[PDB]
Amino acid sequence: LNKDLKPQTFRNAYDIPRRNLLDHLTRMRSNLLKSTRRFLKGQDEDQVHSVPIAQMGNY
Amino acid sequence: VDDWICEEEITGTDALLRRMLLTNNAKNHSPKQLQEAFSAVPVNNTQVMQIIEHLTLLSASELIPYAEVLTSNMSQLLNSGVPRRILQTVNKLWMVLNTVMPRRLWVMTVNALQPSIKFVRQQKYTQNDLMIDPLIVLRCDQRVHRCPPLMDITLHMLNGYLLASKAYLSAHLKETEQTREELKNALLAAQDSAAVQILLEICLPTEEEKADNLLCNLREVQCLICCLLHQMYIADPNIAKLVHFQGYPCELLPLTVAGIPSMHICLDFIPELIAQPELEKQIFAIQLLSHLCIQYALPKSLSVARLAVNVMGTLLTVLTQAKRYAFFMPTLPSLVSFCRAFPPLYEDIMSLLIQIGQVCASDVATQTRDIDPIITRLQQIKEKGSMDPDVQLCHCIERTVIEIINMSVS
Amino acid sequence: IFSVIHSNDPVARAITLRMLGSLASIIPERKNAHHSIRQSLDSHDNVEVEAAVFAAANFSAQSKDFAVGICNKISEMIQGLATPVDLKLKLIPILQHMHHDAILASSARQLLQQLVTSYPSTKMVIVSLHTFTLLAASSLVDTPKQIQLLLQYLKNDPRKAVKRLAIQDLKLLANKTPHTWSRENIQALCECALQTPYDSLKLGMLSVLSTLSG
Amino acid sequence: RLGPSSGLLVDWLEMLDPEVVSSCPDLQLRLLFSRPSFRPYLLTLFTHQSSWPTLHQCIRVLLGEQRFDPSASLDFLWACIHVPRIWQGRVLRVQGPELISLVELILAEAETRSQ
Amino acid sequence: ASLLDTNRRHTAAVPGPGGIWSVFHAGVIGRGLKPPKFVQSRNQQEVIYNTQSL
Amino acid sequence: EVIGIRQLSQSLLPAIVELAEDAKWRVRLAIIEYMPLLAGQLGVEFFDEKLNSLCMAWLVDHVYAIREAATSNLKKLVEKFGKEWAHATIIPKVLAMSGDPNYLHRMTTLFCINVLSEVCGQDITTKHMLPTVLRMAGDPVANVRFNVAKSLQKIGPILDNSTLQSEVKPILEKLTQDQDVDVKYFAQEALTVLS
Repeated sequence: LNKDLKPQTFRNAYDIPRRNLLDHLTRMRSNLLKSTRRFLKGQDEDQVHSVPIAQMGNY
Repeated sequence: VDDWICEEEITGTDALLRRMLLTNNAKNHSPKQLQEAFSAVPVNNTQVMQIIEHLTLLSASELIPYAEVLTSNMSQLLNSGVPRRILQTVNKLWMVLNTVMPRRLWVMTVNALQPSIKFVRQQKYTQNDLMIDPLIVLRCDQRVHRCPPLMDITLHMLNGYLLASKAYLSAHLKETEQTREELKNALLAAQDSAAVQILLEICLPTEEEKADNLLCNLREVQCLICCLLHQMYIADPNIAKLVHFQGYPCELLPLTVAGIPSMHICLDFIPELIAQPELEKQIFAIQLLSHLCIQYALPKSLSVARLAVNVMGTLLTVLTQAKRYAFFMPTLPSLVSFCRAFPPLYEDIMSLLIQIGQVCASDVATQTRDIDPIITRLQQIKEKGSMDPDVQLCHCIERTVIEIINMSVS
Repeated sequence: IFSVIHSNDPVARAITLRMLGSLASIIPERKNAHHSIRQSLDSHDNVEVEAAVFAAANFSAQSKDFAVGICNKISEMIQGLATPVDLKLKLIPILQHMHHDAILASSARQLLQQLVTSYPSTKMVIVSLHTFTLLAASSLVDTPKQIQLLLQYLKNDPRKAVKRLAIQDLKLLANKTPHTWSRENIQALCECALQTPYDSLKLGMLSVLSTLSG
Repeated sequence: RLGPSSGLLVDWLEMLDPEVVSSCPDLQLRLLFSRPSFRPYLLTLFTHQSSWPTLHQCIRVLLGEQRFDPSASLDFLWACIHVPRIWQGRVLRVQGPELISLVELILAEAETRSQ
Repeated sequence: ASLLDTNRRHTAAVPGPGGIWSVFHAGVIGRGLKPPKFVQSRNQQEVIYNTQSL
Repeated sequence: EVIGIRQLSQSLLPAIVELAEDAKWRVRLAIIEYMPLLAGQLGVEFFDEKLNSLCMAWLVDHVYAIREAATSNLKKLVEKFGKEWAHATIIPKVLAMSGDPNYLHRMTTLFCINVLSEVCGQDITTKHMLPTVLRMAGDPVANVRFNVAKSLQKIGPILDNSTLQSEVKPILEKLTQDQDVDVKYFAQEALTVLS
């Protein structure tokens, strides 16, 4: 494992564990179709809300 | 093509039987009559058959009005004691209707095979809903998983709706355009792999079934699912690769290896799967390779087996004690299969087994034990609890060596 | 075309078998195709088995060597208890192409007789009697006793469907080989027309007799 | 004798009894296995139409008393093994007395054939 | 049947915001619920006399 | 009131439907608060075609205020469109939430039943809603259990009086000896209110 291989679970189906396959499938489906007048980002809760602690509260 | 090729001629028996049985012009068998037959509380399957058997002579075009009758009323066919003739004929008529109007038929069939527990919420799925979420078809009544005709219906619908979802996703992306293509590809791969995993779980016995193993509805369902998975792996081998990188329970490994001819391609990505850092992926790769080697004994299989044994020997000196236990308990019976398939591996496998046994004996000597297999040292064949991991692994090494010897001497 | 028979996909194999059956007229006595049909006949994929049956029908129509090489295998699949009734129905019309040799035709006749006596279902007896009629028409040596057999089934068998098939087959034989009809055959047909109560059957036998009278 | 009309009665039996052996099992067991030209058709129907518990029950009562034709029973067993639904897309558990009755059936068939 | 049961649980109670259903939770903490880890205790008299023998 | 509702449906209805899925929940709260008006000025057919699913989509919202507002909105919707419409469109999608693994949604059905018993009448409350309320007494979450006690207290007046002692009373007696102190308290409060 490496530090730079941040799992793009929305962009790569190999990063999805078997136990998380169905709910994450639902999540990426919603992220794709429900993007009408919304935002088409990568995986929520990873690319965002995993900020470095130094930048966590840089108001 | 399976929906088209079934319309091809074989020997003209259907035409002859239609000409010589349907010309009696006793057209009393209306869909209403079939509905009344299905709705009889002391239901008579014999009378039900006397109608639907006559419907096998009908053309697809003239079978249209009966579709809502033999689809809506076929939740009843999941009940116990229903003859297999009735289900087979319903499957046949379903295929003859699938030839002519698959889309409406699939929608009615999904809406008909609902579990119907809280059926006041009769969830009436539309074509759009099923094209968005093809896994709806697998949320049917649990009895469909042991009804091979209705399971065959469900598998046809699942394949069709996965393809329809591919098309719908591409269309939706094009519409909403005025990357996203990578997101679509990942979504479709995840969808297909999820379908494969759900089908594989259907192939597993239930706890009730756990409480012949060849002559049962479960075997028929496993064969049907294996046929479908064969088709999907042929259509896209990347789906097979993704499914095996996800893994599935190892109890299905002999089943899938025997029942799916597409699995010879699994030898291509097994060296990649072995290289993964996850221990579970390597364990699955070892077990999959063992079953494949049992099935396809080929020089490429032998080379991959040699790579597997080398990897086992390598990480015997990389894994800690807990990791050693976790890796070698499931993968040690797999070494029996490599010995069965490839006698040239006898030297390497026995040398590896000696190394593992010596390491585990050292680990046993490290701490006080409730059993202390070091001092036993001379046990006979101890044929069959919450024991230490190290003594358990020692016993496992002994047992796999015994299995290797017995195979090579009987 | 033939390279696709080696595919692991049974659907591709089925399409290849159907193409080979469609191309049977320009490639009879092609040994690799014959072996492909024989290997796909005992396949475990129903679509492949159906395509193999269709191709076997075509190649038995075309080439004599395939017919003599396949007649035993077709017989063992038909009489085999593991075969379903539907596949048995699909397999019987292969026997109508066993007219290439007198001994082959006689063996097929014996097999069809065994089938009608041992599988007396309406569908099975109908397909078997039609196949026997076509085989007799093609071989034109068993045609008198085929007519006698059809008249026996017309007179004795009470099923209206079996009688209707017997009428259709006798009309086919009257159209094909009217000269082979004996006086006794026409007498039996006339008696059957006289003593039947049903009007549709009577109309059928009179259609046969009006064909004969011309 | 039911010479020509046997086919009509067999058709009616197929139309009436769906699972072949569901009502009055003794009579249908006598039909399938006993000292009948239409027997192989009914055996095929039973093999490819009856539910698996019914087939298992028939297997158990075939293998426990000379009451069954050895040839028909052995053919039925061999067919049940090689059912196409079991091998689509491509070995039986028996007990002591069951195996004893099976080898007894094989020996009985051999003795009837002799040489 | 973890994925089979999970697919059963994905039956949408309501049709969804726009005909498309998303799962309620953002994820699962750890490997789901922990096992109860039921304890067991033997007879106290037999414990006393095993201690006595030792 | 100025332009009527024909112009509202023509112009502003697609825009507000888009705002029923807004990121900020106060926008969705405003839309909920303005649903009774639209309902009262629109027919059953049009509302079912466009807005009924929107009313159901909010019951599973993350924000509790949205779920509460949607629950309270169901009362007005049933008041407007009658209880047959509720039995055909409202009730099945509410009952499905009772089987949900999240206890928030089970509590949401208890709140929905609280506001629905008043307007659905004696028969519907007795035969459709009550059996679902009673089977939740065996829930593992104490919150759902004492909310069941609260609901049985609240839907007591609008139930028929025959099923009180036979059906409601044994469940409350089982709940008043429960292990959780809050379940005991609310069960005994219900027992007093039942008299």
